[PDB]
Amino acid sequence: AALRPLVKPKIVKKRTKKFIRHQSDRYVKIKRNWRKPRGIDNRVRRRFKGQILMPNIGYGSNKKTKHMLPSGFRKFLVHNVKELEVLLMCNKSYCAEIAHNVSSKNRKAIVERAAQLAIRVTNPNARL
Amino acid sequence: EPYIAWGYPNLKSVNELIYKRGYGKINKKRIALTDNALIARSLGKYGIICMEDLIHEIYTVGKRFKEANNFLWPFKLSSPRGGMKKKTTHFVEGGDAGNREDQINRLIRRMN
Amino acid sequence: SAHLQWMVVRNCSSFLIKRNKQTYSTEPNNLKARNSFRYNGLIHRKTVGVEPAADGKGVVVVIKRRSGQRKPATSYVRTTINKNARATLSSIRHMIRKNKYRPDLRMAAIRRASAILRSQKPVMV
Amino acid sequence: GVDIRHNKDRKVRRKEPKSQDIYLRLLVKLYRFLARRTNSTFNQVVLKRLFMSRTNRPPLSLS
Amino acid sequence: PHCSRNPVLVRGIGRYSRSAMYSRKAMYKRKYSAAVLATVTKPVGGDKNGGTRVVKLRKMPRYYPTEDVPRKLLSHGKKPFSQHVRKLRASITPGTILIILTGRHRGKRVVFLKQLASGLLLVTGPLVLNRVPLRRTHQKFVIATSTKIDISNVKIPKHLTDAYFKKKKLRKPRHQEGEIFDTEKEKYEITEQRKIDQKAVDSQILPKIKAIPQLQGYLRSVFALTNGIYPHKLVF
Amino acid sequence: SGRLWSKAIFAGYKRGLRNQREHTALLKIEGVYARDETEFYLGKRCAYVYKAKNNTVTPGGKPNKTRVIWGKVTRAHGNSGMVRAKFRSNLPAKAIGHRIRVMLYPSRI
RNA sequence: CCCCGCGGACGCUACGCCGCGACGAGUAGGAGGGCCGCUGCGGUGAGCCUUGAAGCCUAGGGCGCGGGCCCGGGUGGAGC
RNA sequence: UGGGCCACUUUUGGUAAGCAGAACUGGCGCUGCGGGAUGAACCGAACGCCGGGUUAAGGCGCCCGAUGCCGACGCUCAUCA
RNA sequence: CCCGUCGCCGCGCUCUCCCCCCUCCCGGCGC
Ligand SMILES: [Mg+2]
Ligand SMILES: [Mg+2]
Ligand SMILES: [Mg+2]
Ligand SMILES: [Mg+2]
Ligand SMILES: [Mg+2]
Ligand SMILES: [Mg+2]
Ligand SMILES: [Mg+2]
Ligand SMILES: [Mg+2]
Ligand SMILES: [Mg+2]
Ligand SMILES: [Mg+2]
Ligand SMILES: [Mg+2]
Ligand SMILES: [Mg+2]
Ligand SMILES: [Mg+2]
Ligand SMILES: [Mg+2]
Ligand SMILES: [Mg+2]
Ligand SMILES: [Mg+2]
Ligand SMILES: [Mg+2]
Ligand SMILES: [Mg+2]
Repeated sequence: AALRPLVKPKIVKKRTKKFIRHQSDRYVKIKRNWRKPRGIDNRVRRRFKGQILMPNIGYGSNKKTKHMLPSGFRKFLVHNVKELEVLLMCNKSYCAEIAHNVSSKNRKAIVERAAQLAIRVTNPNARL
Repeated sequence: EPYIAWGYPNLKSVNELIYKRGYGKINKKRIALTDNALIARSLGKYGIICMEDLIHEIYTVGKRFKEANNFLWPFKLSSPRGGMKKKTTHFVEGGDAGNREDQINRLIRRMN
Repeated sequence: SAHLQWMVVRNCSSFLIKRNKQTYSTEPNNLKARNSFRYNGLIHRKTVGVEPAADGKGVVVVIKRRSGQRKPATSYVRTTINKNARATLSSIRHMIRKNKYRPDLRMAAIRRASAILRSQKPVMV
Repeated sequence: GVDIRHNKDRKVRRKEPKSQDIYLRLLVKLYRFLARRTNSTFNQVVLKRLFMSRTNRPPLSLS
Repeated sequence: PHCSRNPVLVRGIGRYSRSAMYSRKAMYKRKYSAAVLATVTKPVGGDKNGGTRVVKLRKMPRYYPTEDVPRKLLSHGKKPFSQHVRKLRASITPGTILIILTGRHRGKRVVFLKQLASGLLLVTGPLVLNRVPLRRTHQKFVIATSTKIDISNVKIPKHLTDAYFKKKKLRKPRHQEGEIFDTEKEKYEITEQRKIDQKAVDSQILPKIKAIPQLQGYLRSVFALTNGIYPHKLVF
Repeated sequence: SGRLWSKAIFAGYKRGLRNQREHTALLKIEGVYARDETEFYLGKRCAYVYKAKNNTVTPGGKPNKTRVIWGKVTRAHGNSGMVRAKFRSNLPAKAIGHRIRVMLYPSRI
């Protein structure tokens, strides 16, 4: 059916849940975006048990499967047909996806061009 | 004394330590002693050019014990299987520290 | 010089596309479309490249000559190959291997010729 | 844990010129290959000097 | 083409040393010092087209994928399943009574015939007794009861191999888009052959079972655990 | 036509006092109350069979409400029966004190 | 002085790619990297946009250790 | 940064102090983790994200993982053990 | 050149000839 990648390794994620900021639940003024707690008495910064986890370099993903989409592919944002042509010779590890601003009639031509170039599009039906 | 346990290893204890956990210090790296050429390359000038020569220079403390021993990376043993019955007192008072003469061999079997 | 001109355009060029964890080059004769000294289609004394034909069928392989290295009007020769898939692949293989014309882009050119050729082949239902 | 001091782990020395002179980069490339692929220690000294800063390359008077 | 000339006392070790084998192989006297087609030529097919066409076999590919994968390193072990060693449990011996644990014949007690070349056990229920035909079973999903029948002097037919017992299939001939459904073969057919082999095996295994008392009744029953006994305490 | 599995029970996860490791679970098998008695079960496949609302597909049968979390016995846990087992996914805490089946699957007897 | 043959994967943005070994606590503080983010200027993308820009909403799909980002649907109506 | 504090041992003033002042080493401050039910400093051990195995100090009636050993030898009755 | 069943290490057979024991398309078979 769809275009298969060159290789499909098992993608292993050391953590799937998001790193939420300390005390982001107690407030609406505090967004989920991570902030390192620089407080003298902070128990999250001190890394007490049962507290909110702090992100660090140990959670980094494997080189091999980093940035891979859940189907064997890596993303690349295209805005016109010319940017599609650059993915002709990868074609098996990178998939195009159309930017949000591209108009309905223009992205139809992008979808048709990728189909005959054997390029996988992550959003091939997005203005219909 | 309160930080080490030591003793007098026998031939079998030297054999198992070198063969199972023998890592060489080559180019400041920790290379496993998987082939004889790895020892002959660095200890060849002293006549120690295989594993068996390394056992013989260590067990029978030879003229080049210092070179053969320092070539060996310090052995990374596991925790003693079956416990150690103490850690803070001397061996002769029921503990672990100090010199157990020939009982280091029993510890080595459980340690690696 | 290729090495001197490379150090000028290796990071500052009009054809450079730097996007999410990837880089690409959009210059005309860059097979594999990647930012690289080997595959750059502008800085080299000799370069090879293939393109789809102006019509719907065939592959146009363009070879840079040596005399007019400074004159871009006549610096490239292009030939249109419009035979079967096997015949064109052998023809472009001969055009690189036998001429000894940059024999490091041989498989880059043959692979690109294959990708262009099956793109021209009609989509089945 | 192993007891060691990690303050002297990172050796502080030039691994490349801090300049963006493409002509100095080019002959650094040339002398990086020569030092790697020859046993000459002259190329090693020259290569490490090409990395050095201007104050570490004082002008040499003709006399 | 002699035999090994070196008996094995432990795997990886030979009985005799290099010198001992040198004398046995007599390499003292037998010492030895010193000592297509890519294209075919088809005929012309003229006339006046002369010159026979040298036509090459193994022609060049007409298409190349944009990317290839590097070849794997070499493994020095890892034989395929066809040439593995088949290990058979020491408690399982031809003629023993097994207990099927998993399949549709869960808990049935069947008699164990020879083992197949794929490691699967060829067991039969005496089909008349417990409705288990000539059917393969896995060594690991059975229980070896200590009850045996001497099935020495039995003729198991030669064509009772794994290829014989391998499952067959029908779908799907010339059909890709399935809208008219294959309303047949849902009845797997017990081929007249299988009925004959089953008749041959059981007729020469049934009297040997009737010989020892109430073995027929034992085989008709199913194994089960009650609110009493526990498997680690049971003797089988 | 028979029970065909030994009835264990889910006692909790392997734990310290204030740290609990949910990836392994401790099982109490009926009739085994010493370590030497656990050697029979030391590799047997275990199952946590439960029901839910939505029908799920059933191998060899029509879809129904019965679900299972599979696992197997890893080793013995301490001086008196008390096998510890590993499941394909960590068992829910709701299963503590409920039935775990030990299947007599892969058998060495 | 290869060849019945005319052939033989990938690579090397050298600021790149590859190999091996050891190591990984941290306030005050110092340094590096940031294809983290905001606004404006010079170049550049024969870039995007009334066949719908910004902004906003989202039980939608994802990527990144993270800062954050991309994409789908809705609203919006002129820029980015 | 130039407010320090604590523990073993040595030690001064004081009846003494979770007091005041010194010496040495370690620690807390700057540090999370296992144990002491609880705890800045005690005992063990220092920390990237994980799986398996084994230990430290400490424990194994139940809370609460582990003695559900046919554990060994004694001692002890408390109407505040 | 149909896809390196490859390196180190440890072995077996053959390019020598005799024998012995189970065998075998077996040749007819009395087993
Ligand atoms: Mg994430
Ligand atoms: Mg919030
Ligand atoms: Mg504090
Ligand atoms: Mg143990
Ligand atoms: Mg102490
Ligand atoms: Mg540090
Ligand atoms: Mg560490
Ligand atoms: Mg750090
Ligand atoms: Mg919008
Ligand atoms: Mg102050
Ligand atoms: Mg004081
Ligand atoms: Mg410190
Ligand atoms: Mg601490
Ligand atoms: Mg604690
Ligand atoms: Mg207390
Ligand atoms: Mg662990
Ligand atoms: Mg307790
Ligand atoms: Mg308990």
